[PDB]
Amino acid sequence: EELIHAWIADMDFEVPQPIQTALKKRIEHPIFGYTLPPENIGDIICNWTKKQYNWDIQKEWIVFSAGIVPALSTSIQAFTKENESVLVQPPIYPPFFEMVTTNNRQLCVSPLQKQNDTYAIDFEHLEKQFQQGVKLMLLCSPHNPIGRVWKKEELTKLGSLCTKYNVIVVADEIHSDIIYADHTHTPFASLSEELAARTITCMAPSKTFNIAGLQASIIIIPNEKLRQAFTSIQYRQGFHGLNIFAYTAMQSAYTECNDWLNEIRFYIEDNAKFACEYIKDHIPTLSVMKPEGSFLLWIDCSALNLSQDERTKLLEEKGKIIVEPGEKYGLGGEEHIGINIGCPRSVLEEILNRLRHTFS
Amino acid sequence: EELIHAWIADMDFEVPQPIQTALKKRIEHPIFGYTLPPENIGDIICNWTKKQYNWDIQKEWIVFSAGIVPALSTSIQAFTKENESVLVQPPIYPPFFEMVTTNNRQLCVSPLQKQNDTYAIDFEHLEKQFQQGVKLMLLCSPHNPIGRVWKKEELTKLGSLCTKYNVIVVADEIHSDIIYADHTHTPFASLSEELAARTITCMAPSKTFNIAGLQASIIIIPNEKLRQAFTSIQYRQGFHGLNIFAYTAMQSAYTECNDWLNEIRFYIEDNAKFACEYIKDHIPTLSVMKPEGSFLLWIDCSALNLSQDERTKLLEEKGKIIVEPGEKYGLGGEEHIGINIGCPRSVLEEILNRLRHTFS
Repeated sequence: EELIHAWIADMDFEVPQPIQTALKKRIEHPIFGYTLPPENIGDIICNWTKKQYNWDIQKEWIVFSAGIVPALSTSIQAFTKENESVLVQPPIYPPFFEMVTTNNRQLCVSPLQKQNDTYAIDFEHLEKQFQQGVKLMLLCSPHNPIGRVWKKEELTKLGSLCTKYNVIVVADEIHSDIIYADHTHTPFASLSEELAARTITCMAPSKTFNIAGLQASIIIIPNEKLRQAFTSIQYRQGFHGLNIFAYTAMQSAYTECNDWLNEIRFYIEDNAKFACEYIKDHIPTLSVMKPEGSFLLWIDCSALNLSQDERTKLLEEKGKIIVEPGEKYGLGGEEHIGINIGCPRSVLEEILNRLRHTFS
Repeated sequence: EELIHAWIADMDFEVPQPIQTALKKRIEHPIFGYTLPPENIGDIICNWTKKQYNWDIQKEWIVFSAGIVPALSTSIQAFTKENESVLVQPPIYPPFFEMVTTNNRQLCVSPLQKQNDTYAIDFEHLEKQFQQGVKLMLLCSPHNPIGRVWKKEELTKLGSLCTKYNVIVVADEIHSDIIYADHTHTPFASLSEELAARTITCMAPSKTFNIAGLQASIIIIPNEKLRQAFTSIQYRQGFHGLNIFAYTAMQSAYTECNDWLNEIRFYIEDNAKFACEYIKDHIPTLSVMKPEGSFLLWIDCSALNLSQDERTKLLEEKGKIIVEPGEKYGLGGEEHIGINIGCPRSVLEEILNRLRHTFS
């Protein structure tokens, strides 16, 4: 009876207490004018990358942005010219396509290849695209929506191609802190100095701690030449820095929420296991590749041979549920749906229940 | 004593209590994910313009921006091509210059003229500039730093020049809510349908309520075609809207702070009269044309006959004070300084005493 929205971008868990506490505290100082980044924020961020990924960065490499997508667009404007090619690997988070085309760059794609039980990069096909003169690549790592956490060996092969054909890489690593137990996130730029010199790395506490609304993002750009190009775009667009509470939330997110994050990682991973088993056992018309990170489940509905409209209608009428349609993710997205497993188990159980009824 | 910094751009008064309260109340709900503008914010802004300026606007005209300077940039990108002319009237807030030039547009200027002991538009010079093919004009109303609150007759005459040469007008009206007793702010777009159809109006609670750090701005664009071009630029730059507390602060600023604002207006104007009196009586080497709005005092230091560096060094060493230099404001700014009178009387009194000692 009661409609459900199985897909939201945000995790369905309350923000860590320490963050709320930091925000309330900031308010008891009732001056809210122009602010520079707190003195310690740079050291706080350097510590985070070392602690989380064994990645040593310089404070000078840090640039702030009010969101990752803005950062993607800034990179496109800074590092390519109109009518130059920008490559992505579908199925991929839709704003990737949008930021390319709305800026009048040419879209190139190198679709990921669904293997048995996993998605993989098609290095042969990708190299062909680079031979066509790709200038910039938007890498998603971990990859939304399929949930791949790229292994060192995969990223190294990718990096070899990027060095060979001189492709600048924008690494969207916003899901880098929600990594499952048997996996480890390797920042693309950390592989070598060579790759650090051609990578713009985009990170944020937004998804991790559920503070997307606060608009805090951290862009790391080792190469001073690329970094100056990036900030020059920001400047001409009138960027002033982040809002006051973006800095406050970051300060707390990266220092006082380690326990919370550990508990959330485990809870989400358990949700992923629960859902993949449930679908395997009770909805045989569906198939799902187990995610290695993030809190999105990516479900293949191709066995039902439904059009997007048929599927969507059947889902809301017969299942009273609204999920993420996959078609807009590009090649590989057709006949797929996405659901948010970053929610209470009781809630996830009900969602799975609705899916069973619909496709059974 | 210790060095004083009378150049800050924020007023030195505490944020309204109601805004502080609204920020706390919002944090009591510890979900800070993506949010659309609160349902009632459209009506709140419409009621604001009607109440403050007797200006009737439509909800659909409203577009949000994380700051006014970003809106100036967006307008430049939306309404002109590279190497096309954008006109400003110096002395003027420096980012007006920067946003034109860093976006590779041709900067044109029509310096304000001093006459009858007030600043005025040089309409003959302005028209000459328009004949050379100006596409866009950045109007500052009230005008920073000189504090002119343009009269309806001046704005109508400006409007007819823009109509004659089909110039689009970006009206930066961020100081529209700090207007002194004997003056009235007339939004440029409110003058007529003809002018509304060619104007982008930029407003914000930032300066008024000392919440610049929350990055909340309102852009009103009556002409659907201009408005869609404006939002298209935002979109390609990745803009998803304002941060959560930007909406919260605005909701409160435009509904619950009317008593605070009336007290602030009176206090600031009283400060301006005090300062002009003090300078006229006790600092003969300085002159000041009185402001009609905002909280900046524009002081002519011509009679000192000093280079910028010498004036600045004398102020820091002898006066123990740092003020806003006028030189960066362009033509008409040379040998001027600015000071913030949006502060307690006791603070203003100390500032003025330091100016007195320096140039005595």
